Amino acid sequence: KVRFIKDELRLLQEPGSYVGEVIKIVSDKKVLVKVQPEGKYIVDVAKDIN
Amino acid sequence: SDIYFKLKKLEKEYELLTLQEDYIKDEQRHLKRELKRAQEEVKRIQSVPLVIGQFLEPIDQNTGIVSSTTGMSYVVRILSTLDRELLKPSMSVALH
Amino acid sequence: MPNCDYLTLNKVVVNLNDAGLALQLFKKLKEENDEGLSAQIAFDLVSSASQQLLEILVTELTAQGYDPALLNILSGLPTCDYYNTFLLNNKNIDIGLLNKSKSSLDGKFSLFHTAVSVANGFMHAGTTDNSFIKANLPWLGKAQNWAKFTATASLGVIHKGNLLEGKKVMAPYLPGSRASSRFIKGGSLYGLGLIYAGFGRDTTDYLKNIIVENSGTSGDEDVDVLLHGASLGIGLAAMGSANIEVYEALKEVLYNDSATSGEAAALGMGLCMLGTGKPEAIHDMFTYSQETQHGNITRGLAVGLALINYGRQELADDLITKMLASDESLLRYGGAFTIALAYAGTGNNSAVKRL
Amino acid sequence: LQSIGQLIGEVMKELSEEKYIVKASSGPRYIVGVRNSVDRSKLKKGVR
Amino acid sequence: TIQLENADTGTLDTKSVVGLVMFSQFWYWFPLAHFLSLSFTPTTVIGIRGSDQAIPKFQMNCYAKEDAFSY
Amino acid sequence: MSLQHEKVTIAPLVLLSALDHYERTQTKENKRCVGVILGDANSSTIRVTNSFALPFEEDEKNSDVWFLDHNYIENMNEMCKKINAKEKLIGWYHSGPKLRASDLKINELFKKYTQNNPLLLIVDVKQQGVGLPTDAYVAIEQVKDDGTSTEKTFLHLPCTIEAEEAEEIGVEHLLRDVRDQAAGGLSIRLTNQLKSLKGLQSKLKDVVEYLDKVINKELPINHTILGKLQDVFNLLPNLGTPDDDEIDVENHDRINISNNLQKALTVKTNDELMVIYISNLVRSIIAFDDLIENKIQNKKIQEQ
Amino acid sequence: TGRDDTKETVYISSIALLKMLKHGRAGVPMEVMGLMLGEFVDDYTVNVVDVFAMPQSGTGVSVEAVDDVFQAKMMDMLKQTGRDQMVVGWYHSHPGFGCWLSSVDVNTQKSFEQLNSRAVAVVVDPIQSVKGKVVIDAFRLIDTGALINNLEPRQTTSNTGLLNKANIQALIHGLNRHYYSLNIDYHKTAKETKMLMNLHKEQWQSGLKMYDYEEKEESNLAATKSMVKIAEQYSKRIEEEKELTEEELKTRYVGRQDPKKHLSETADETLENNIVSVLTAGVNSVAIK
Repeated sequence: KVRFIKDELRLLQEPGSYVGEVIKIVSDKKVLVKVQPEGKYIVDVAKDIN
Repeated sequence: SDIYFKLKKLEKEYELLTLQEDYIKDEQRHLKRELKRAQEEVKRIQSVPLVIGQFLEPIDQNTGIVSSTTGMSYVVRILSTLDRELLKPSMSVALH
Repeated sequence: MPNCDYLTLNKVVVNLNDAGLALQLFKKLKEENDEGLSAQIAFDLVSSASQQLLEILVTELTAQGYDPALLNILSGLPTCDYYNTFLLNNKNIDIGLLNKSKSSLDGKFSLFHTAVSVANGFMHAGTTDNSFIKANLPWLGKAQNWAKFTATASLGVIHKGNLLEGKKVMAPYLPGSRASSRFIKGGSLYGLGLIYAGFGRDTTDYLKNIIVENSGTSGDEDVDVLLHGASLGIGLAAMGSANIEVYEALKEVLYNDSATSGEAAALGMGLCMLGTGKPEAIHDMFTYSQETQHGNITRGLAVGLALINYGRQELADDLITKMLASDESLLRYGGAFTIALAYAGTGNNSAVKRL
Repeated sequence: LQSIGQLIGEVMKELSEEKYIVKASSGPRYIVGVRNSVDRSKLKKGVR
Repeated sequence: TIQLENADTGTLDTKSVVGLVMFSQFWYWFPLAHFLSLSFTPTTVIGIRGSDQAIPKFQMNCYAKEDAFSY
Repeated sequence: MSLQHEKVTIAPLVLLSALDHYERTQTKENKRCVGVILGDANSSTIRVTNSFALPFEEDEKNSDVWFLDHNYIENMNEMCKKINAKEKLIGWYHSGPKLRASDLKINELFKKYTQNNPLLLIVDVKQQGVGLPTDAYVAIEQVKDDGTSTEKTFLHLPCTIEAEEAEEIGVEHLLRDVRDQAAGGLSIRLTNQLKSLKGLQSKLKDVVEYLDKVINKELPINHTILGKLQDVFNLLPNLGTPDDDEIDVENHDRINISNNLQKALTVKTNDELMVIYISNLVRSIIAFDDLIENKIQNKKIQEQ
Repeated sequence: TGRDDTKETVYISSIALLKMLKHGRAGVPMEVMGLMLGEFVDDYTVNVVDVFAMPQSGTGVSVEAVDDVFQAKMMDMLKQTGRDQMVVGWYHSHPGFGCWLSSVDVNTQKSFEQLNSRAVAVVVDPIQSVKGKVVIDAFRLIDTGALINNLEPRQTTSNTGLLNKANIQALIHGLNRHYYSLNIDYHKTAKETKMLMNLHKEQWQSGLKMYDYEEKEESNLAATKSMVKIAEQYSKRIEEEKELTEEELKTRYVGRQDPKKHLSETADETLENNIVSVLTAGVNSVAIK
């Protein structure tokens, strides 16, 4: 029970997460992603997804 | 008797198990106080200030998608021991 | 009784830790002298006991009159030399240790350098080994900070024992024969105390000069690193020999407020005078722990308190209550280990519950 | 300078007696607390 | 190998125990981390040829087991 | 000046600063660090935001002798107006340990610099009372109880201590105890009942003693103390009245509900038992199945 | 070399934390500055005993926005009370972004480094602070020599060698560029601990007061009634329980935010209060008369 509440309070304390959608794949193993309320940001993929 | 004199040293060993048994009660008390402390922090976050969004749809059942009046759109984590049955209809929600 | 096994007689001498029973042992074998039975016990006594006991006994055997054959063995002199000889024949060098250090890690980062330097000393313990040293020569050479201390120090652990080569390994790296930096000069004294850890009355006489020369001065940075390794060196090499010269000499260094070298002084005092249960040691250590606001010096004093209280059991309950009641982080830290050392090597219910 | 500016809004909806829900003239909707300096009688739904 | 209590006579050695306490502490000073050198105790049967205090090489029987590595 | 002053809240920055100052002027053995107390006042709630040491001496031979620096106050006030706009001189602190009558005389001079009535805020540097160490006072004037001699004397203002939410977070987590400003479980609330009663016990004793020393030693009469303590007797409950009988109906109601709550928790722990008893039959079957299933595996290897 | 290029673990007192924080937050949004007074000892310890704020500026913190006439005037007081101690670094609050440093603050940093060889910068962001301790870090200049000749991580050695992040994103950016961060510690003497905590005089009054009885008829009445609605649902959960998977149990009969866990919780929490209330009531009546 202590670890569980501690885990949950931590999720809040992270800044936020957003939402986009992969528009294309580039050859440098990066992805162009359109972030839905803002603009598009092209960025190296995560270290646990490909 | 041989067993009986070997015993004497065994009985001391069982006594340290006795002391483990007294030690559990002292750990228990510490954890229980603290579970309530851990919970107090999360109440701080539940309460003011808050910023009002409108809840869209669940994308999981522990993580959702919302919109804000901030002018943006987020993915947010849903905190436990709150209703997950009243996020089905889109209704106003508050985000920290 | 006239016919008994002496293996078990030796059991009693070691456990109680008394030089009077040890002598009473060698009297029976002075009237029944065969050089084989007498030497055999002699070797077994050194191996098993502390150094502290053997020193007290030797004095007793020169007053009594004895064969010089026995006198060498219970100085603990030849016992060192056999172990080296074994380790010479049978040493084996790992390829996995050299490869990973070479290729991946760098001695340019302090924290990495130190870890590789810690390992090397343990791995190639016995006689000198130069296989690590000449291959990773630029890697050892490219250190900075107290990572350079670590490197020099490791020379001593690998070349452990050896009384006919153990002053020669440190000979160009010694103060007054080097001036490369303060780290090489002080870490060679730290190393010399590990070669001559256990036995080393002679290593004591040398390091004593280094202490009493630099007393009063640690207002130079050089002196502070040099003396740091010099005070650790003598505590290890004189560990359990009971010198009131060492204990007195290191109080100046401690009262001067030496930055890194007050921590060293505290440990070097308590090792020498360890298990004596000295009233003066316990008192002096405690007062200056409370007194110094430097955090290194308090920690060294707090641990060095523990060492005096080795084997006290019941008479260390006064100390333990004082250390734990204090609200200082360092006092409590060493306060636990007063409890470790008092009842060390046998169980105890009171000690296990308290901790 | 040390007193520092503020932002005007109005009660969207009274939720409690020490806590109010508002809409600000910056755009956004907040759920705010109320200081014990100011009156809660003079706070009513729709007031600046 | 480290030896906590030697079985030569079967009695505690003081030095052993000290070495381990100094090794385990290194938390605010990582340079101070060579202190296993009182703790390591050699493991080998080493003879004496009479009273010459020279090591004879000879053969002794061992009952079990044949190892494929010590290297 | 001020006629609005009921309570003085004190932040724990102020209490610690005063404490530090005593020990950084080297003034000890019942000598006095006196400093100015800074923050808003001319309000029912006085809040002290900050404090700083003033140069100060005392000679306990004659207390009509002391040293207070006239340059220093002006210079400090100018600086302090810059950092926060809250800060202005609203009194002076005394470092205790008690309220000396020597404290009037100082307060008399102190009125001139201040824009209000100065406060005499005692902060004790050695801890006291089941209640706070910190007790606040304001200079007022009144007629005695002998109907003769109008004496400027000191009116106790009660204290509870407060800090903004800015300061408070750092207080809560730096603390590394149980706290008398927060509480945990039932176990801590049994503690609280013993502590609260112990305070009554000690405090009653002071009242009786005071009554003794009036009729023995013959300290002058106070109808403020005697008058307040007259009220206590009429407020006093007694036994055998219909009121106590109404307490007992409520005690049955509350223990009965505590009985039903207890019964409920018997069914809850009776559940946990079951889950384990189910868990035990499933684990024991599959544990054994594995061993059997392994024998067949081994058997394939042996055969050729 | 001539240096050991090592950063101290920073001991911040009780007395200093609250002053830093109070001034940052009242003053925010607006960057503000002030010096830190302390004691230096060792090379691994630096004490932040006390602090004093220096006046506001809307041009942020610069070396051309500080008031040295004010610094002088304060040090003159500091001498007349006999509390004089040496400057041990400086503190500032950024107005709304995590602990990091901008260019302008590196210029301010650089001159404290010159004045006192070892000095720290403690940066308080009081509106991403919520535990009074988070989003507060100390920083210290890294030399340009340190990067190119790898004499940067001599501060990872002869200390704990751990760095605890409050902002992962923000610290890591300046960790190679223009600073090295090392973790912060807190301290107090026992005199301080007792003062900081306090013992309340109302702690003894609220112990010995049994609350109004109108609120108690309501308390018991409401609580016992509410546990009937969820008592019924506790049966429906366990109609089957021999089914596999914990989430599964909760999906069939709608055991989401479990009726076992909620109903128990209600039983423990009203129970705690009623035992304490009968206790307080019985204490007062027997005690007083």
